[PDB]
Amino acid sequence: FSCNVDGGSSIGAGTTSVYVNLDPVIQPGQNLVVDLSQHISCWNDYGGWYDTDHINLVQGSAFAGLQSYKGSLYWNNVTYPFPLTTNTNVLDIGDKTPMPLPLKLYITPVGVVIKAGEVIARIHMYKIATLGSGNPRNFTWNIISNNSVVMP
Ligand SMILES: CC(=O)N[C@@H]1[C@@H](O[C@@H]2O[C@H](CO)[C@H](O)[C@H](O)[C@H]2O)[C@@H](O)[C@@H](CO)O[C@@H]1O
Repeated sequence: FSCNVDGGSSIGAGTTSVYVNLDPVIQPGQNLVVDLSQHISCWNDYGGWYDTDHINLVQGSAFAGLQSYKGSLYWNNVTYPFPLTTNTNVLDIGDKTPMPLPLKLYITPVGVVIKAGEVIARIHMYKIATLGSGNPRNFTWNIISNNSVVMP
């Protein structure tokens, strides 16, 4: 199983930083959206559903540093409160075609709300396949804004 970020080189496990551009001004009660489906893609390394990969997001994925913030996480058509207090539903990947991860993060903050370059969220993703032991792998996506976000 492989992933990549903005068409970079392939990733088998571990922590990767994911840089997003955000709206530089937000208002109280307004909701900030981070669409990760534009950035991260994954695929089956053999194709044909021969050794199918099963991926989900993991309990304990949270805001970093922004722990008082409210949020939601959209994953594979379902909305979960964020931070994740349970694992998400499983996405099956069997083709050698990069599939955008169907993942969005909704943030309600509660001056500068997000600093450029600071980790905003740490999202734990788990993979296991079908044959042998399934060769389980853990990925952490460190979500980071290219610009500060301010609220009047
Ligand atoms: C047996 C092995 O290590 N194979 C490598 C591939 O990994 C596997 O891929 C399948 C389908 O994605 C499944 O996830 C297995 O659990 C996993 O072992 C893959 O890493 C490729 C990359 O070119 O190299 C070997 O084929």
